[PDB]
Amino acid sequence: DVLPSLSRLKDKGTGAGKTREDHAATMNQLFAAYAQGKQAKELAVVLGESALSDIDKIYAKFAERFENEYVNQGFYTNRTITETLDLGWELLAMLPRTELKRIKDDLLDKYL
Amino acid sequence: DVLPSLSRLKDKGTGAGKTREDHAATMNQLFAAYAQGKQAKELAVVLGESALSDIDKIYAKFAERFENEYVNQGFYTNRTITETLDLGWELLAMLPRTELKRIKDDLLDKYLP
Amino acid sequence: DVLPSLSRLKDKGTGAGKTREDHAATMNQLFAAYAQGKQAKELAVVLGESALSDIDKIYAKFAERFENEYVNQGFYTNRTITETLDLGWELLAMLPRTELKRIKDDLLDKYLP
Amino acid sequence: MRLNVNPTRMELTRLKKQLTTATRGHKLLKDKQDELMRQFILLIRKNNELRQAIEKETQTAMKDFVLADELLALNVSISVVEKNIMSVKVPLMNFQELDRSIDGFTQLLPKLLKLAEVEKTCQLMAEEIEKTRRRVNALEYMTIPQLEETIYYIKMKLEENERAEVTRLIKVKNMG
Amino acid sequence: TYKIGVVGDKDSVSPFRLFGFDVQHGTTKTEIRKTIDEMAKNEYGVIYITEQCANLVPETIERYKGQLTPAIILIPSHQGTLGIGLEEIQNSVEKAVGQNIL
Amino acid sequence: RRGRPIKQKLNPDVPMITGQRVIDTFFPVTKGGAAAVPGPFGAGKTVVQHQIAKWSDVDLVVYVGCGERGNEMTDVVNEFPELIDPNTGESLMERTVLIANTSNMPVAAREASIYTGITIAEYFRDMGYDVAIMADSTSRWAEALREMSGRLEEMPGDEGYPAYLGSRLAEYYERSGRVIALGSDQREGSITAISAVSPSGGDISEPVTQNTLRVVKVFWGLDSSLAQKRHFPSINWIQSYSLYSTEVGRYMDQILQQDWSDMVTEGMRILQEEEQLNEIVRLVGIDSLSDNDRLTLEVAKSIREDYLQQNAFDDVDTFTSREKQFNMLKVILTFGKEARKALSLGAYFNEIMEGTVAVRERISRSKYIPEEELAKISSINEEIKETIQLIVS
Ligand SMILES: Nc1ncnc2c1ncn2[C@@H]1O[C@H](COP(=O)(O)OP(=O)(O)NP(=O)(O)O)[C@@H](O)[C@H]1O
Ligand SMILES: [Mg+2]
Repeated sequence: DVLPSLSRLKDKGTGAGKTREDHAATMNQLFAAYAQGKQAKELAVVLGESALSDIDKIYAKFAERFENEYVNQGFYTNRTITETLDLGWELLAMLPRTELKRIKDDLLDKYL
Repeated sequence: DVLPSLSRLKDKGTGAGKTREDHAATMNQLFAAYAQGKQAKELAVVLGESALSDIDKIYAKFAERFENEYVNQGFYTNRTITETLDLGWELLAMLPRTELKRIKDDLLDKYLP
Repeated sequence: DVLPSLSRLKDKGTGAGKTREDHAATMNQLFAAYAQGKQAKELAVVLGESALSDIDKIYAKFAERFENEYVNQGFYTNRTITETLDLGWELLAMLPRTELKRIKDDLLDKYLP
Repeated sequence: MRLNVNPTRMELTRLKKQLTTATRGHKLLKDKQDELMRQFILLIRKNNELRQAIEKETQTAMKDFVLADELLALNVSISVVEKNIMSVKVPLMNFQELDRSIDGFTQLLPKLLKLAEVEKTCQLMAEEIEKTRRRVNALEYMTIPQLEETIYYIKMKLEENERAEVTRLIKVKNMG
Repeated sequence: TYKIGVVGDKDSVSPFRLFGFDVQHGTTKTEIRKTIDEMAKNEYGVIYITEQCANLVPETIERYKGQLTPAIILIPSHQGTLGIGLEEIQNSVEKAVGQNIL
Repeated sequence: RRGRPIKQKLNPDVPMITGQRVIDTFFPVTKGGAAAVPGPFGAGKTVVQHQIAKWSDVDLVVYVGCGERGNEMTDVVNEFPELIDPNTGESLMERTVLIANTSNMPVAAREASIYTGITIAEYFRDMGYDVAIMADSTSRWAEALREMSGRLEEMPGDEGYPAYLGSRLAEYYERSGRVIALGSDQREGSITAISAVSPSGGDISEPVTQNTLRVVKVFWGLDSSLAQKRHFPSINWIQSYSLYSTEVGRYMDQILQQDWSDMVTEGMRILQEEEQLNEIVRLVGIDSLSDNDRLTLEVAKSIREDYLQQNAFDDVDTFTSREKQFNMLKVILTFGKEARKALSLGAYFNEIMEGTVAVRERISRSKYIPEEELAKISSINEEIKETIQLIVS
């Protein structure tokens, strides 16, 4: 569970020269979008299919894919940092550019 | 309160040749309907009868009849097991045949009015 | 908050010779009005303005002046018992005389503004 | 008034989760209640002008006829499609000397049906508002308080037990 | 496809007979409700009813508000209204909002 | 610490008359019975006990102020010599014994004070008398035990009380009761015990209350919510009980030659239905209720305000005789029945309310009607029957 998990020294180990320049920004974004996705899921149950914004339905689907494809890699799958980063972007690509507020446009244009 | 109550020696002491062949089936069935009916009855007290399903409305009326008629007999009332098993059926008949999953078709055909 | 508040021994320290003859009657009345007023506010919040009788609204307004003008005096304002009781009478004038049931006619005649 | 639960560490964790859920559900139920309400206001205004208009006109028709035999011895039924407003199930209703008085009635039918439809929709809309209000209220005034009060009680109890244990352990140790 | 029922005084409601509407003429509390509960049994879509007739039976009427069908709609007589239709809208709005918002 | 021996105990089956409508009607204590009043601070335990000491039809009263306020014992020594029985001109003090060990008095002597009182009560009981002993409050007695338990270095029980708390309590309540005394007369006597329990936070799951409820047959459960609303005695009519109710009912029917037990049952049924209905009114509002349901609330309100609530400090509200209680309850219950019938014929709730403003006001004043003129309560019945019947047009 990413939400209650935490690394206190992640910043010292990430970014340009160590992983890739887009590491931190995507982490912050995936973290939020997953939080939003889970909330959207709840809304679905309480207020029903109809009260959901189309932007909301996407977050729902995002949180579902995020658990099922990103977090669920299997106990014998070794992902390089680059594959992980690429998969995150792939997952973030479900959303509109308008929603990825915690990433500099500089990075949006480079990685989609 | 029948739900938390128990008897551990009921199997070998009931049934064909002891009470009647429908003892355990109806007993189990009644518990199922009562546990569910009791949950439905309490919701209805909180959220209104309208907040209940069509069939859970039936289960709730069942739990009223079960408590008020079946369990509530009075301290000077001696019911034969045959009277008790027969009353059990009259309550179970409140419910649709499809709900009565705990009773085999063989038994339903024979006893259910 | 005068509702959870209570002085158990209060009548040994009030009345003619001590405060004024109107003391206990005004107290019972202001209290009752404030309780009814507060209950009306509680109703407006839960169900809206519309759930209230015109009389409830009066009482609701009573509660509000009571809070803002009687209870709220400032931490540097000294009120003599005479100034306090007289102010009690003024808030009472808000209500129909017909409403002041805890106070007898003799007092109403002498004091009711 | 607190709920009938046993003061265990697991129960505390359960109720605390059940409470965070309850809180969030209450806000979402309030949000809906408010949405339905503003959607209700639009429709209830429609209903009102519509009902004022069709009351005045049906009244004139009826008065004309009366002011004018079993000539009325010699078919129209209606169709009901169903639609959704927010989450509420709502009806869609479609048709399926004295001659002057008879005609006025023919011209009412369309407006009478629209009213039937708008009045029902409002009625159904109003009921669902009450249904949501009751849930909001049952949460705000019963469920959330009980959770909150039971949670505080169990914290306290778990605390007394821990204190009781150290008292007994100190006495045990000193049998020596 | 659902049927239409009309309940009212002979004078005011008889012309509805021309459209194939099941027009009925109850005049006491017993007749109106007895005539409504069957109409609900035969899946009627709408039942129009006079305000004078409606005033006799608020208990039977409020029992169907929550149902999708039948819609029970209050109409005037030739004499007019008692103010019930408009007051029922009045009540329902104050109940929902804390009005009057109209 | 030793109980005075007797020939045998008898069933306590005659009701005591407290003059407190809620007590004598819905939760009666018999002579030789035991009742507890557990409740939060300011709820009204001390007042209920004072009332009983003042009005009950016993021969003698023993009042133990155990670990309570000094002023309260003072209040009794001043007020009681001035409270004069008019039929005989003797004051309450001529039939009272007071034992006082206040909260700042030696703690151990709280235990002493309980035993002194019960022993004295046994002694008069032995002579053939009906005695009532009030313990205010048995919780201070239990605290004394815990403090001594601590010094003794004993192994704690529940909440630090000693293991023998439950039996100490049970021993004391069993010294009460209806008995045939020793001697050739085989005279009979009784001790009726009324104890305050003062639970922390008002939590009755506390060991003192729990152990007490194990041996006493009457529970007068005081509610802080009622007290705040000024509804006194703040006896919670849903949670309270008297296990003497059935027997006292039989006894009352016969002495009154009236269906009293039925009236009581109908009253409790009404109050129980109001609790079911108020659960909804909190949720959705009074508007949702049917006319039948609307009335139940109004009848229940009458039982609560005109009957249940009693001002202990009002000269006439302070005691209500058995006959008067039967009359007040009849009137209240009658109005209910008559309306219920009016609703079923075809009349509506709102027309019944408006048509009966005056008779309802009359009903709400019965509690102040003088004991010498109960007939003014009685005539309310015909007024109810006639005014409702006019409305039915
Ligand atoms: N029966 C009654 N009638 C009228 N007023 C009452 C009654 N009982 C209590 N009160 C009022 O409420 C107060 C509380 O009564 P009191 O006897 O002090 O209760 P208590 O439960 O013994 N308090 P404590 O000893 O602190 O636990 C009294 O001062 C009166 O103001
Ligand atoms: Mg006290």
